[PDB]
Amino acid sequence: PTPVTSDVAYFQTPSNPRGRAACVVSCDAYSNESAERLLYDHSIPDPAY
Amino acid sequence: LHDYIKMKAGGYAAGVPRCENLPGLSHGQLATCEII
Amino acid sequence: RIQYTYFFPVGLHLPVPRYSTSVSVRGVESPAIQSTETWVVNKNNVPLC
Amino acid sequence: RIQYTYFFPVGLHLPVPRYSTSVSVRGVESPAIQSTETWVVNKNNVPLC
Amino acid sequence: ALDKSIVVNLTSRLFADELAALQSKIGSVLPLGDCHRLQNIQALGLGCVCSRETSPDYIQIMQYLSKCTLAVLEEVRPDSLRLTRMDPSDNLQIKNVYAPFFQWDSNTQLAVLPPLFSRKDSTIVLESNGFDIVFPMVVPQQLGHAILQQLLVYHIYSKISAGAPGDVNMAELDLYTTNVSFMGRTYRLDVDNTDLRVLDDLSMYLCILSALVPRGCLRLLTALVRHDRHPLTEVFEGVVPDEVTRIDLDQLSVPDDITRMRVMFSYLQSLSSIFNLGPRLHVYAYSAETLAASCWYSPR
Amino acid sequence: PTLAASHRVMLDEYMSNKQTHAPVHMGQYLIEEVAPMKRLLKLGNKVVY
Amino acid sequence: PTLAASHRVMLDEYMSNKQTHAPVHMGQYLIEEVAPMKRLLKLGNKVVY
Amino acid sequence: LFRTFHQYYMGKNVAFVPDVAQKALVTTEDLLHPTSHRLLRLEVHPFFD
Amino acid sequence: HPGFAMTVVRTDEVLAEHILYCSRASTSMFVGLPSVVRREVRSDAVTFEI
Repeated sequence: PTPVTSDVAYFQTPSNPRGRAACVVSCDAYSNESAERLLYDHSIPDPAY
Repeated sequence: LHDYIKMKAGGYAAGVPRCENLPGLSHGQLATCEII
Repeated sequence: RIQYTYFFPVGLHLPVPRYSTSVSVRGVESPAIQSTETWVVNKNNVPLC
Repeated sequence: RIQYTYFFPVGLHLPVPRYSTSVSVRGVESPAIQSTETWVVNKNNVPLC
Repeated sequence: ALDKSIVVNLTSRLFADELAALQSKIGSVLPLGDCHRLQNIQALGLGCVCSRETSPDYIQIMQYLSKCTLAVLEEVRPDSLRLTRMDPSDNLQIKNVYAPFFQWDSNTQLAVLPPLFSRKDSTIVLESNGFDIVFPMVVPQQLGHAILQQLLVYHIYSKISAGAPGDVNMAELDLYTTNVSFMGRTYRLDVDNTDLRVLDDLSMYLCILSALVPRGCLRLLTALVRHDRHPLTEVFEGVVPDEVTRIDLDQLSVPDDITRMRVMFSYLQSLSSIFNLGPRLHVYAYSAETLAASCWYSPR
Repeated sequence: PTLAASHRVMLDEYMSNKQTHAPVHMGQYLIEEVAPMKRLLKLGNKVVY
Repeated sequence: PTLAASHRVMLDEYMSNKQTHAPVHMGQYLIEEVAPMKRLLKLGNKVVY
Repeated sequence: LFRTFHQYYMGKNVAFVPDVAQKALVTTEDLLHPTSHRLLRLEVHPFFD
Repeated sequence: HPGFAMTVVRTDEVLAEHILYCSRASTSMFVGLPSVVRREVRSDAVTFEI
């Protein structure tokens, strides 16, 4: 269950049902605390957007 | 008042610059944009 | 064999300054209607609600 | 490694005799609107406000 | 064409647990009271001075440090060690294994200090011979003069608490003293809740100075009054405290101020002799991920 | 993502003309599929590859 | 300069038909990119060189 | 009801603001901006508050 | 809308692959003889310089 005003321009493009992107190859090796910062933070806008 | 605006708006590592507030990109090297 | 995962919305709403691009449709355009369904085309090229 | 610059506006206005060279847009017509954004297609082809 | 190689033979073979603790380092610094090539184990540590049965002290190490000859490990065979002699203005390679781990920097200056820290962190106890080997504490000089600095403060206020504990708050003590802020970096040492006693004799000295020393300047001020008396020393009435200038030499008799003014200068030299440094080696180049250094020895 | 349209209209406008297609109307929308496989859509006998 | 469109519309009219492009409306406009490199814009699967 | 009233409004400090009042003025996109965690941690699923 | 419109600049990188043409015999080459210097002699390692 998606908000009513999530705009459609996300949907034509290959992306995620998550609100964020989730590519982990971006992060370093073995940095678990740094790789969680991609998935769950809300100060950092997405590696997508 | 300066403690208000920075809240409402917003180092090195091994000889290569590296910002702490991004643990990863996806769309290549994140460019900059400017104001006139 | 190769799998995939496909991605899909339903039942959204767009912001206030609405717009058109179509030359030929005379149906929907009254702004009181609200869609609650979609349409997908199958393996057999058959539409499904 | 060649670099460039890319010149880019946002948030403009046009003079009194406004017009519309247009194939078809039913949407934004009135002079009451004032657009306050732009859109760029990404390197990876996603329009960002 | 000179040669140097210091082999230390042994009586008993090493255990399989001890040798792995001695492969933990392969290059370090040992004081070594020798010039021969064959040597028994009773000299390569600091147990000749700092051992279990007698209480440990801090002058007699620092006396023995500048007196002695430093040496570098090369190899630990099971039968015997193999040290390398340190020539004055030599050039060789050094790793660290020191506790706690003070991170280096290239182009710095090093002093050689005794371990006043935890005994498990300090030494490697041999049970093959029942004889300790103790390593010196290799710290850069600014850190070494600062790690001594607040611990020496820390030991003095301990004795106030045993006499009258209503004068020093330990939260005020464990915040300003066990913290080292150099190279923009923080460190934290061992508080030692076992009972310390290495740095007690400085606190035996420097506090016995602090009644003798400001008593001492009033006699020296009225000593050689001339018009040859040096013009810079007129200025230092402004530095001497107001209370110091109200002391007579009346009550302390003339046969007693002899016994002051010899004992006055005697501590003021022997404390200079240890604050002025020990034998040293400067390190010019260094890498962090290997921990290997590049040294040149500077005697004293 | 796959084909979708929040009314039967825009599926018919999808298979009508691929070039002068309109992706967004005032009420509804569309997503052209982006996939590593294509197909032959087969409403009636019009074929949009 | 590169692409800009003060409403969402004129990106669609840019990629629907390039020859009968609509460059200016009453309140909105577009800038066609002029650069020594030329890409393939790929909203959906419509391709503008 | 006098004594329910005087004892609340007599000498009041900076008046507090709850979460629900804070969400119900902020506009449709302004929530989805990374200036704010403390309106997004308490948004979990739209049935519960 | 605040009181002003505004212009934006950017940059970009392109990892291009370049073609370098050079005509025949437009540079004369003077090539000396290699010499040996030594530096940083430790007791465990010796480094040279060419």
